[PDB]
Amino acid sequence: NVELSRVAVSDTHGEDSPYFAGWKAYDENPYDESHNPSGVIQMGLAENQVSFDLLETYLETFRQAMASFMEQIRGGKARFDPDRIVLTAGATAANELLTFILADPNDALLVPTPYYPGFDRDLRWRTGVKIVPIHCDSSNHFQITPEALESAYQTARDANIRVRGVLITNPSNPLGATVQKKVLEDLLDFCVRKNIHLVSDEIYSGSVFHASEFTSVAEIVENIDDVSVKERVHIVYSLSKDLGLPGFRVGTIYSYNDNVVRTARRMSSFTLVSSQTQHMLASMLSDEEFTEKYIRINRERLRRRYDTIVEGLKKAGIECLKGNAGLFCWMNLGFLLEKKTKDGELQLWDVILKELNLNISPGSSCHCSEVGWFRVCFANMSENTLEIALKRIHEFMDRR
Amino acid sequence: NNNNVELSRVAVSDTHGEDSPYFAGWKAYDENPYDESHNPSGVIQMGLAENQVSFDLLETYLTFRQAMASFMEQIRGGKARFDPDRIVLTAGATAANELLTFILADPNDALLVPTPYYPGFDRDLRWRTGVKIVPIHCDSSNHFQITPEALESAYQTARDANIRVRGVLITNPSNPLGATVQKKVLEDLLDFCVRKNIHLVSDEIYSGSVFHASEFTSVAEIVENIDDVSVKERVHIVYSLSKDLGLPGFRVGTIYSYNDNVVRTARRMSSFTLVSSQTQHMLASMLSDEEFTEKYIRINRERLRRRYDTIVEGLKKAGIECLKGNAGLFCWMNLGFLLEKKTKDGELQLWDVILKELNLNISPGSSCHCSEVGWFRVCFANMSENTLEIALKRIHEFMDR
Ligand SMILES: Cc1ncc(COP(=O)(O)O)c(C/N=C(\C=C\OCCN)C(=O)O)c1O
Ligand SMILES: Cc1ncc(COP(=O)(O)O)c(C/N=C(\C=C\OCCN)C(=O)O)c1O
Repeated sequence: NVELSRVAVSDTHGEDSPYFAGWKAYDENPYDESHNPSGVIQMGLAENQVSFDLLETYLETFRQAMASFMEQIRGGKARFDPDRIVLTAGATAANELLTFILADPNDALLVPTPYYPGFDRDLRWRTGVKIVPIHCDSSNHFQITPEALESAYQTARDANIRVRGVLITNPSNPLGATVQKKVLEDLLDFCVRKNIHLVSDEIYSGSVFHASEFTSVAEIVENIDDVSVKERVHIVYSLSKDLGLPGFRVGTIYSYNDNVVRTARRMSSFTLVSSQTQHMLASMLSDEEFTEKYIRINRERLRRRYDTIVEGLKKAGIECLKGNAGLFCWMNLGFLLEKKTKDGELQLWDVILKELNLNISPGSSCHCSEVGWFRVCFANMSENTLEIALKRIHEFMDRR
Repeated sequence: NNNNVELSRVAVSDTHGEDSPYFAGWKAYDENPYDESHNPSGVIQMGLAENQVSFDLLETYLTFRQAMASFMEQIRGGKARFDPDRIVLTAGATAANELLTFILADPNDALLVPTPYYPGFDRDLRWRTGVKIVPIHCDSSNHFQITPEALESAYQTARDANIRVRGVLITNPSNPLGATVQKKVLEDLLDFCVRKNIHLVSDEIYSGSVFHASEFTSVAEIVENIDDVSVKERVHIVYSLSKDLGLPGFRVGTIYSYNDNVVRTARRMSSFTLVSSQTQHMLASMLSDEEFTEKYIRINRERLRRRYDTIVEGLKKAGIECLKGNAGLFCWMNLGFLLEKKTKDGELQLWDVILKELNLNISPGSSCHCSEVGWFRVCFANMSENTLEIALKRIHEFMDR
């Protein structure tokens, strides 16, 4: 019999986590308004369909379009030379691709907790790079401290792991929260001192609720004119989340480093975007009058939905983190828990899954330093399916 | 200052292959590309193996795994069954080949690959994966086909130098040779793989472009009859739409693997290189349609064949003998005894005269790792009727002087 590679038989792909085991129970009997109203409702998949009718109602080289549409998201606060854009088949493809370019097998990336539980696959699986978690907690809304960067750096060098860059998510999945200007430039400054790359995964940037509150790492870069420090940062964007077009698989790497783009271009061979979809999204994304209209209404709609989910959970006795972005909220069932530990979280999540019939991302899958938090998505469902889901959790709390 | 950021070994590695002749030709092509009206004296591209001879049929025409399975069945002529549940879509074949290599081999382990091969394997297989290639050596003494003795030879090479070997990756039909592999050598190679306990990977990307349906033998043909699960799970097939359909920008390649354990790892690993669902949706009905895919593949086979005929007949009455080919989008022509120095440097110097003086891009055999000096791949399917007769008349009147 034939063996396969270490990588092949490695269980770093992550299909044993809670995250997936939820998706499996969802399919066992998915919710349906007419035909299965007691069925399980999906709130663990961070997808955006609240603004889809606008694209749908629309449709009755391409780098330039992608550059505009990025400019429009950031509000002329960035310039984006279409010649540095490198198309890759989704962000998951961009993040991995960068990691090959930015780190050796066994070297590391610092990643603030909580993070996208899917990084455990993307960054690690084929690349051989490790993650060292930068530890963050609810004492400051889970934001990156200059001391917790140093702490997590020392962790790596304590164990002979070279560190090669830090990969934040801006705005943060799962926190649903922008990072403040002041912490970005603080982090960039950390990167020149340690001589590493800053990777910004700006995938939720059209889904930040108020345009003024979002600070892209592009904002902190084309003003500071040292080529040495410019070439550390790189931006990873995709259409998957803002446009809600995740199956079209268009992500990009915009990198402020001449040497990356041309390696990233050659490396894109392995993960190209279908030219047919490039062609057919070109005019739309290029069209200022539309992208302006779209992003304004998307911001609002996502915001207005966030409001109803936290108000719902408020008058049922659940306080969420003060969020201003993303397609989800980061709700606290800390002091609403049995055992106050990791096993207690996984046991509570199994009651939510089996009894509420409700899929929710548990904080332990996100590597949260703190026990008892949960990501609940809201943008992959109707108005009505949310009020059902809220009424399900409202009347679960009644039984206390 | 002096506080500059390094990149990875892989990043600064020159295994991406943009120093070869292959690319340096593409760069001189752009300097002034050929154009019938605008500028004919311009350089003609015969180094890019692309198919546009049968495109007007798709143009005049216009889950999804089921379509891809049918279309593959139609290419092989019901000689394969293809469970759509084993198909794993990847963004092109270059993405499939790499993806498999991660699944089939560790960093520093090897793959045996018969020479000559797609010079782009030097990137695909090696670059991110850390695997090496050991060439299986083939020569014109038997039309560059794989011998059981040259497999053993190239295996020993690896084990001589402590390189574990993990599978062999043939191209069927062969790029650049333009030539099918015979049934007898495939099953001979499959037998080699059970004895050494390795995988056989078949890159069947040119399979709709083999000229006569009866002459092509897929590794799928040699497998669903032999019913040992042990030996079945060694082979894997890599196909794409890029070359037969001539739809290379839509980036749809697939891995069909006869190994339960691969498909589910290959599926999870496809995350990194997915096919746009929009193109999947819009190619679905077409590829599913038997009446059309039958008609298409018959005419494509013929058209590619009829073009091959004119290119070798052209080169014949100008004194160039090509290899007897029956497939692909190219021919493997011999300028061995039509050369100055008879060595690698002599080939690269001859190719620079063809590029600068003929104004003609042609893949030199040295880029393809050919064991033998002086051969060249010349593509023909990425150009009109007329641009070929110009290119032929250019080489005809070079031989005159
Ligand atoms: C920060 C971040 N980066 C990248 C991606 C990948 O998206 P791409 O452009 O490659 O489609 C996601 C999607 N994360 C959500 C997952 C979506 O579906 C994939 C399922 N694992 C989630 O639930 O957090 C994300 O949240
Ligand atoms: C054996 C083999 N494998 C893989 C590929 C990659 O094709 P994909 O399915 O990824 O589109 C090619 C095409 N090789 C040609 C390259 C074509 O370039 C495409 C330009 N976009 C060549 O010149 O040899 C090939 O001959």
